[PDB]
Amino acid sequence: GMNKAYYIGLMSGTSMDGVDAVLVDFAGEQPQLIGTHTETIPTHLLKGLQRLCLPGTDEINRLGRLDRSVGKLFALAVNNLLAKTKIAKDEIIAIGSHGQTVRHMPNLEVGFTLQIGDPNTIATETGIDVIADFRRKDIALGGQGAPLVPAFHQQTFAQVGKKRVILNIGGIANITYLPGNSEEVLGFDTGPGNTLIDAWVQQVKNESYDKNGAWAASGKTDPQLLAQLLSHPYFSLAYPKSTGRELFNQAWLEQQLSAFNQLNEEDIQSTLLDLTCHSIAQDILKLAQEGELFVCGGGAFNAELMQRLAALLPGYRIDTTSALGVDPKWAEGIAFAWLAMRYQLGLPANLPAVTGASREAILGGRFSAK
Ligand SMILES: [Cl-]
Ligand SMILES: [Cl-]
Ligand SMILES: [Cl-]
Repeated sequence: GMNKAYYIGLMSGTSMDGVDAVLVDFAGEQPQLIGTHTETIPTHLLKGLQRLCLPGTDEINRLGRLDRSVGKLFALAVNNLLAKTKIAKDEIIAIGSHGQTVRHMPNLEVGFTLQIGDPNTIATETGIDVIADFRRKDIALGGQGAPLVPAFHQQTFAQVGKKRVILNIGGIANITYLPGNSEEVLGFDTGPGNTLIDAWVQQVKNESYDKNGAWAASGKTDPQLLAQLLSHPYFSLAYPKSTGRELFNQAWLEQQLSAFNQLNEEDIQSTLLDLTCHSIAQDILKLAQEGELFVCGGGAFNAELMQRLAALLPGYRIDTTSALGVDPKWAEGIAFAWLAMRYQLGLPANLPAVTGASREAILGGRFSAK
């Protein structure tokens, strides 16, 4: 557009909430969010994606097929975003697509990360160039491949004179530390965000999530369970660190609970919420005892989580990223649009102090719509 610099960002989280699609203008000083869209993952594709953890079921062939399917769903998400915003595909510079994570294993001897959602398919079915596959360059340089939001967070949320934490509560929670001086930006996965509280409410209540943490609020934390969960070696690891689904998952949880079979389900729920809150708070208080905390992702909307976090961080002012003018629901999609913009402009996006990569590098691959 006319002094517009339109990018699309596409993110499909590990929690299966859908493909989030954002149309962002980066021509100005702050990102301007133009339009948003969530594309529902159809249940046949949801089941396929779940099967990728079922051994002896032709998982590689299934991966290749679903990579195509996810690509088609990401393109549909783009096209539905264009139908609601009514901006021509030709006005879009590039799509920044995270894809959908299937494996994240940065700490194997030979480290790797695996996102599907074929960027050739997205480019073909949208008519817009695609920048995708952002994590693998960071891994190639010895990094965790994650989090990648911190450089975006520094540019968008940092305030000279203020120590800020940006906390994204997805399946896994990650913090960005923005010290508010010459000092380096930090960031890492603290541990579980919503992944375990979601798994437990799905198991017991067959709801997809615990709305506003109200079920957690009805229960009482078991201190023995909490202490045991918090003793996982992951929480004692130094940053840079990230984790996917290999540590905090249903199988792990079920084995953790195999002495607490007679606990009330709502007490387990409360305890799992506290695992998230306490692991996050502990990490934040190691960076600074006082500051400003800005929350984004699904957990920003959980009022029980937010007040528990408030009680744990009395020296913090606590808000969602809304206070900094960025919708908590859309923050992560915007970051991926920003990642495409960085590529477009030939600029690096990872940070060595964040991921452990040996240097800042240009992230992603470009797939032509032509
Ligand atoms: Cl399938
Ligand atoms: Cl086709
Ligand atoms: Cl990230």
